[PDB]
Amino acid sequence: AVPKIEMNFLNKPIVPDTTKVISNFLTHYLITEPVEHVEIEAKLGTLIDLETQNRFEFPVMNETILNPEFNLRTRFESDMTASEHKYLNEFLNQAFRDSQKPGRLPFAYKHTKQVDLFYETEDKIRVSKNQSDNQVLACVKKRRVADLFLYCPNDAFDIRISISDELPVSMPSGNQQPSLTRLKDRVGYVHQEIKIDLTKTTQNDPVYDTTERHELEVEFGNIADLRDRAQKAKDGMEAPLFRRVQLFMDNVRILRREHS
Amino acid sequence: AVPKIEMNFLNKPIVPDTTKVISNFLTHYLITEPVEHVEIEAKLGTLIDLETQNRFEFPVMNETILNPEFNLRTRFESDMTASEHKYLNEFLNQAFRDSQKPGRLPFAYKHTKQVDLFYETERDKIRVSKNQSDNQVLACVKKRRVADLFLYCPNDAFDIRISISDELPVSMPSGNQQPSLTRLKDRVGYVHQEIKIDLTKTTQNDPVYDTTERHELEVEFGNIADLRDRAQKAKDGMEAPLFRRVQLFMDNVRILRREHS
Repeated sequence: AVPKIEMNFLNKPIVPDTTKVISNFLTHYLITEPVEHVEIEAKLGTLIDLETQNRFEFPVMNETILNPEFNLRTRFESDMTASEHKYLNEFLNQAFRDSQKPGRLPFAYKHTKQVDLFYETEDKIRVSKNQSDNQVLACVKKRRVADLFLYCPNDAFDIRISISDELPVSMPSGNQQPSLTRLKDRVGYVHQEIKIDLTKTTQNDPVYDTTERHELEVEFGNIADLRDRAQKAKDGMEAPLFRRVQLFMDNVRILRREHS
Repeated sequence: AVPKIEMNFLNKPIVPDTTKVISNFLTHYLITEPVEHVEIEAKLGTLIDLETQNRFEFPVMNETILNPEFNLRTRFESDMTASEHKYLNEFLNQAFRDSQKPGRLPFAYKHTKQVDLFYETERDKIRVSKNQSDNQVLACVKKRRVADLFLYCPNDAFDIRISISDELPVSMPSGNQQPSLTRLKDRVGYVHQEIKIDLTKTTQNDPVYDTTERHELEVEFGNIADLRDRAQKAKDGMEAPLFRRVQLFMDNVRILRREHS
């Protein structure tokens, strides 16, 4: 009853620093100082050095989590070229098809075309409706809680891990006009309750030409369960939280590395 | 054949950046421009910023491999404290005893007590290694540093240096020539899955200053030929067997590095 290979001389699952740090990060805003309507999402983009106004440069060789004291010195563009976006789009569709094979855990697909309306308050209230029948999908007030920035010198994309609060508020008055209106094309892939959204947003302006920004983000689709796992981590047993984070971050790594 | 969970949405093994960088680093000195008589060793220690003259500090929150440009403005100290060495020694002994349990892959144990004599050449030194007991010559080599990878570890008490060396075997020095330096070297070696972990005490002397014995812990590849073969496959496309080996290597390095009182 002896194995062929052991993963280490302890024959134990070892967790890298990256996973532990992100795990403690989430646990702080899941259990320690709880966010009532939390939204955890990692976005692909470029990290910008505020001094050079170009992509952040650091003498490192691997995926690196910066200290929060560097957040004040950098900026994060959540944008992406149409070419990069399409390349990721095709890759994901291929992965989607392969997951339909026998023995695989299937991908879920959901394509939405919706309108975002922003209303002033008495910060803004965001209202989401379908472009087709104008039925209200959601009406929230989003608050930025905390951010974790990952510099990725080996890839074409850096990553921002954001924690937010989507406070559900009532529909604004029927006579108030939206401050801003933007169309959004959202291609959502779901695998193991982990969400992968390809978002395409057209922005109109009274002066500038219309621009269309491209985004990709990975999101936890089961907050209640992630909360439960993070609870145990706070208690003592932190294995299921580590695995969930590791799975989350590994999906992120795959997408990030996917560039022409 | 529906499983409960998958490692990722690709259902394929995903290798982190660190393993990939280190693998490429090894491949460059095993296949691309092969160092002859190569010795791959990773030492726990302390990365020193030459400017601050203290331990390197970085606004990062995880294991970080430095660019090469830093190697000329930082230095490394492989010497740790005796209490740290003892703490690691006891930890390895328990891991040793646990690996003998049924179902596990056994540790191997090897404790050597040797003497290192250093002679001059015309520029490095020639190292002659002999046992203390029978005073029999074990090795006679000219060692040359070739390349270094530095891993800053802000969460642990130890940093990591991965060095590549040319350990050229040479002729024994002239019998009537005396050693320039003489030091005793106690070594406790553990071997698991052909990965060598060596605890080392080295007592030394000095004409002027009172000196002490230093303490070191290093991790080394057992079968250097197998590491070459895997690296050859990786260069030819199939990188998986090299990755698993480097992963296993670094994981063992991780465990020891995180072991501190």
